[PDB]
Amino acid sequence: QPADPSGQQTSTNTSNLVTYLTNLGKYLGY
Amino acid sequence: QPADPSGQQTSTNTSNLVTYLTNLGKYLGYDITQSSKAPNPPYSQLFNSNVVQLVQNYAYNTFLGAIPVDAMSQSLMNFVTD
Amino acid sequence: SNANITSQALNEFNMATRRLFDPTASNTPGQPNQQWIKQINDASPATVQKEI
Repeated sequence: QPADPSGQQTSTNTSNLVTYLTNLGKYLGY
Repeated sequence: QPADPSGQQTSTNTSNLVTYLTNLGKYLGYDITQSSKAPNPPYSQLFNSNVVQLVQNYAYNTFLGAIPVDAMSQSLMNFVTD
Repeated sequence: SNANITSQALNEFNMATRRLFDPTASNTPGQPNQQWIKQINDASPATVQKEI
């Protein structure tokens, strides 16, 4: 069955969230 | 297939979340988009606690010793008794 | 074996002016134990808070 684009968009958004949180933690020094 | 409005609403919410996190990072003074510019490895402790600790200990010792004391007996030049 | 000679006034001087300029520090970028200002320029907020 074809995949709804919303799922892919949310997956990319959440991966970007993971990356951005790790960068924020690194910037704060942790 | 019938698109669920919940999926679209969650997609918009997550995009708003990523935008707001980027804006908060910018406001705090950092660029969050790229991990390369982030510190690697990160640092939280002091620059070098050993050298500063040595300096403070030596300063305490120098202050204790330099001050001239009445030197007539070992029990007469004491700074604190017991 | 590790005897180091220091005085009261010299220790006060090295305490007050070790964060302004350090002759023992490295003046060329890319080396450790750089000047304190340059280290602050790259330090994390927690590190500079502890330094404060």
